[PDB]
Amino acid sequence: MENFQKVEKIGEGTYGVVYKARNKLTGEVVALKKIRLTEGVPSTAIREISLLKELNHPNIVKLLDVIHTENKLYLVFEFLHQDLKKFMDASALTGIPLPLIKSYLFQLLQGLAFCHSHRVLHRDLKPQNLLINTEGAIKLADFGLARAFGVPVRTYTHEVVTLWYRAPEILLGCKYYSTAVDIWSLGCIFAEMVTRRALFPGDSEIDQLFRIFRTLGTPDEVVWPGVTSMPDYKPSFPKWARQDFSKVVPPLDEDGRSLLSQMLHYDPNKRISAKAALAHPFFQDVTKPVPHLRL
Amino acid sequence: PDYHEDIHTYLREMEVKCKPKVGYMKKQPDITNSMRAILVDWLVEVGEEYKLQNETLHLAVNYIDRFLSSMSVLRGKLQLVGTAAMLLASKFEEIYPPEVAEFVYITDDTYTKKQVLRMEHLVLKVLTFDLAAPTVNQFLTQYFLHQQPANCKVESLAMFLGELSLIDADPYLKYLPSVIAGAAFHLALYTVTGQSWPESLIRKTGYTLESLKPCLMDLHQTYLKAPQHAQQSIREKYKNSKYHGVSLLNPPETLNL
Ligand SMILES: COc1cc(Nc2ncc3c(C)nc(-c4ccccc4)n3n2)cc(OC)c1OC
Repeated sequence: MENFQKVEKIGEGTYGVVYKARNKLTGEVVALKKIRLTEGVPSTAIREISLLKELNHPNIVKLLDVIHTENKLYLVFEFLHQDLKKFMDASALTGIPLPLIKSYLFQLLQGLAFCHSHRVLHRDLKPQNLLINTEGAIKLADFGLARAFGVPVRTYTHEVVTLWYRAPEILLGCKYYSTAVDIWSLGCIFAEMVTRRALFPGDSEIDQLFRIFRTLGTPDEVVWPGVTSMPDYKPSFPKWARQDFSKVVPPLDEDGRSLLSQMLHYDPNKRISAKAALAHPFFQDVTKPVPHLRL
Repeated sequence: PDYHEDIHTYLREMEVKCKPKVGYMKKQPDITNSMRAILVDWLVEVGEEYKLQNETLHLAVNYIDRFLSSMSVLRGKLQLVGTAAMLLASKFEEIYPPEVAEFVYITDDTYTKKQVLRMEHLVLKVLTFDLAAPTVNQFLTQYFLHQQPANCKVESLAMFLGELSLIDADPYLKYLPSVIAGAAFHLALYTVTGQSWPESLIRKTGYTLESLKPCLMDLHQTYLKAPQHAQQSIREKYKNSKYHGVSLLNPPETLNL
């Protein structure tokens, strides 16, 4: 641990405070994740290390080392330049070019596809969990709420995902999580890149739900079999009509809208998988454009 | 839906690596298979006491067997190993894991809180944070997606059998988790519905009914002798109405393979 000189703080997140740091000996620039150490090693950290050690992929941030000492636990990570959320904010006026959106989504979908076919659920995909570099790459990060689904994963009664990017199944109280929840998140982010505004920005749990209903139409038995039997469904739910996608995501072409509705499909059983999404007509001309990063 | 066939291939590869040394107990000078049985049985009680998932119990054993594969442990400290493994397994698997104070408690205050946490630290070191281990239970739930159609008595029996394999290191270390699961699933499917290891699963796993025989012969033995076995926590567990009282079902006298 005496090898690394701490350079600066770069934000807190789930497990704990994160620093940019340099390897005094190799020169390699890393991201240090510090943990103070008394209920033992934190559940989130045990899960993050354990699962990331397995997930070696270009679009998943690499866990480079784990330093185990007396009173402190450090997780060494590869370093990226900023989060997608901050890049979106810098783009606000100009906008993210459609080719770069396509490139980012393609890459994220590869990362997610890798995660899923290795029985790992991310469960917390949001623009501040996705990391980019100057070379046009994007990678999944913060696996503190990640879970192995060799056996199906039971849902928390008090849910700890972001509200805005939460799938409707979770909000309606279904027993198990699903790969489909991660697809939903990317869908919401995909639309947000396109529109410069968040797709469903809810105040509360019920506000979030209704916002999903106002845009995509209130689900019923024809659309999503078993909807009304779910624990948190209420008969007195307002019945909205589905809205024309060309008024939801205007700058997207037919393919873009085609993929997006499949990513936001109501039934988690019939929602497009990451694997399938990669083969969608939308990515037929995908390239790897370079972003313009500020500061 | 789509990731399933990839997950089987990946889990199949991962059980070869996360496998303990077969005859590790003979290299353990102070402990024997007997004492391990007692510990594992105790962990089942611990599991039922705190209503922890069966997967947690499975992991805990995997950790114990791996830790004991490379660390010499005197008998008086075996439980401290077992208690740390459980705590770690709970942390990996349970949504809200039991507090450390709780684990310290159920040891009849044999060890202090400090002792358990320093052990947890050491178990992590020895296993090198590789906790995402593939279990018999993991394979069973994946296999269940091949019933035509699903039967909870079939499931509950397979689970019971697979759980029983955790107690006896002899002979069950000879078999990969996926093989035990194959045996358990066939035996349950045969006792309950009368059916056999399905064609679709032969193609998926590669295991012919023939190949599962050496494992089936052993498992069937444990099932038949289960009422007389020295460790009873599991049979008690599974005579519950939740698990359809399957531990009370009579095993078939011959598997006729
Ligand atoms: C998140 O915003 C910036 C990220 C990074 N780089 C970076 N690289 C790797 C990394 C990992 C494994 N985990 C985190 C993280 C940190 C805090 C909150 C959430 C996640 N990061 N961050 C660098 C910045 O300054 C250079 C940023 O501020 C713009």
